[PDB]
Amino acid sequence: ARTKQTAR
Amino acid sequence: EPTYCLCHQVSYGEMIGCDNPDCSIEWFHFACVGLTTKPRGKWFCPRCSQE
Ligand SMILES: [Zn+2]
Ligand SMILES: [Zn+2]
Repeated sequence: ARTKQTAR
Repeated sequence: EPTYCLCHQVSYGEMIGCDNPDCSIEWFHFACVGLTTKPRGKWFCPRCSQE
C-alpha cells in the first residue's frame, strides 16, 4: 500500500 | 490546513492512500482505518470497499 509520514 | 480521512482532521502521523482513483477521501490516518503497519499490495478504504 502507498503510505506517507506527515512532514513537519 | 487541508483535512483528510473519515475523521476530517489535518494530516498527522502515518497516512495510507486509497487505491480507488475516484475515492472521495483519498488519504486516511493509519489508526482511523485500524492499521499499525502498512498492508502489502493495493488497499481500498472502508468507504470504497462497502456497497
Ligand atoms: Zn482519521
Ligand atoms: Zn477510498
